[PDB]
Amino acid sequence: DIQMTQTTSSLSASLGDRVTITCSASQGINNYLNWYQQKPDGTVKLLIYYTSSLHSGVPSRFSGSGSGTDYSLTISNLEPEDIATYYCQQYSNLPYTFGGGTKLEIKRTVAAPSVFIFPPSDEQLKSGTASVVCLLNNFYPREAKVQWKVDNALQSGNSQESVTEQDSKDSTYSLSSTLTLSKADYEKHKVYACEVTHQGLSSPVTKSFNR
Amino acid sequence: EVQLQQSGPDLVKPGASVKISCKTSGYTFTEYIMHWVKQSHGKSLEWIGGIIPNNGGTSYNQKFKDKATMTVDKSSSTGYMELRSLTSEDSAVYYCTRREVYGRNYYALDYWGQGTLVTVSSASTKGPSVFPLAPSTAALGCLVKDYFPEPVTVSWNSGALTSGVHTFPAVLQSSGLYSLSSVVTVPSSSLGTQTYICNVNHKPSNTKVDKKVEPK
Amino acid sequence: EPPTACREKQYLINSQCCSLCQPGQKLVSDCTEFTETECLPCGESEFLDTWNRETHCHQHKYCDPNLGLRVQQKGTSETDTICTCEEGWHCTSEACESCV
Repeated sequence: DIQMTQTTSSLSASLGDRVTITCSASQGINNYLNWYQQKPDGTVKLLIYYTSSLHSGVPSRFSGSGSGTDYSLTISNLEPEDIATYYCQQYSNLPYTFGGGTKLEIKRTVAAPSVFIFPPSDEQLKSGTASVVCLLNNFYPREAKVQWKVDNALQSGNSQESVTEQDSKDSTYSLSSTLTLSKADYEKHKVYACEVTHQGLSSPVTKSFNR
Repeated sequence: EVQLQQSGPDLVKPGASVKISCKTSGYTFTEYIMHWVKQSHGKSLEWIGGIIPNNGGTSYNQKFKDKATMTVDKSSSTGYMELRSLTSEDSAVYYCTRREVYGRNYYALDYWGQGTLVTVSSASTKGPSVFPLAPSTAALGCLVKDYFPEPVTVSWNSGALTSGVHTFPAVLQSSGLYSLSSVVTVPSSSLGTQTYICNVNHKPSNTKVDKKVEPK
Repeated sequence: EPPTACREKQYLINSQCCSLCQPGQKLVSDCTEFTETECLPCGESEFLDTWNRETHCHQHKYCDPNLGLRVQQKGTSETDTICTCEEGWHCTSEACESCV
């Protein structure tokens, strides 16, 4: 089976830079190679077929070189919506095989999060549970620290976070931390608090509420 | 346009089979080979195989000879694939795509399905509960809790609200089930003039829900 | 609509279209509905100068000591060897086999 190696799992670059993604084959494939683009939502589009030919919609920015065993996808003038995973595939010999993938992200300016805090719905409490969710909206880079504080005391793994994929317009992330507690304990305590630390705040930010 | 419309998501027990369905249009079904591709969560694309409509002829990656069976129904312009003898190695997204057979496109797989998520599990399905995330420039959302399996689709105002939206990835809770929030930023003033409703479908439990979100 | 006529760097067999082999390459096996045209390198001392569906590469021309000749330019897979005479002898034409 021809093993296709995309040697770089991921990489990030500033808008308007050129990026080159590499694909080598365990043996020669006489240019018999396509390139695919999987956006974050999982939709797969063809980009380039037979080493270097653009498919229907694809911008001039995109181009494929290569020969023999070593091939390149090249995006010159990077745009915010180029974020995807790029995959190369060979058709020289069966089975058809694909590269590991190369995930391309945007390097962008620091950007500080809007923060928000959400008390549990009356309705959810009725059912025995209290979810408190705190939102960090539209920030960069992805690394953010969130600490939950119940009447001023710091939580141990009784909360989980989820993070979005990079925005294809503003090249930012957003993140939700969710504190989940039995209705019981939520009645016990009064001050509920979200403390965000992030590379674009000089001092940590907190949001709070009462019940 | 050309489109390939795969079947919605399937939850199926170990040992069982499942058949998923690519349904083509905007193009002549017989002039292109139907190919099937697997993607386990956070991994590469794997080729399963291809089928030619007129021969009913087939090539199968050996990795899948005992898993996979491709067939075609030339009349409805629809391909099937059927995974058998299911284990959890098989929980994944399965994509269909096409190769023009005469050779106009070389060996370009040029238009792809949206994927069908097969989840393979002992466990019963279970629909989400859905709870407003109330506001007092202004953030609001709605929380989709305790469902199985993936996935869930969340729109706002039946598709009309999209600018501003985020819908986070699901996380597993210690409970065994998935949960996920979906927020949106709107401008402070519109609270009062605009109705905000998150519409939450969860295909595998026939669960839909349209929760309004009023302020506190 | 099996295509009538194929594309520039591809030929037609039966109902289907196939890439040609590259210069420096010979046809081994035609394209399938899954794989593409199987080609091969020309090797040491043969050449083929063209996008081709040919089964053998052509032989590098013989630059012949005993007809007044030597190797002007070494051939290679795309090219062919080029022949030119030894000194006071000028070649009988461009293609250069005879010499006074």
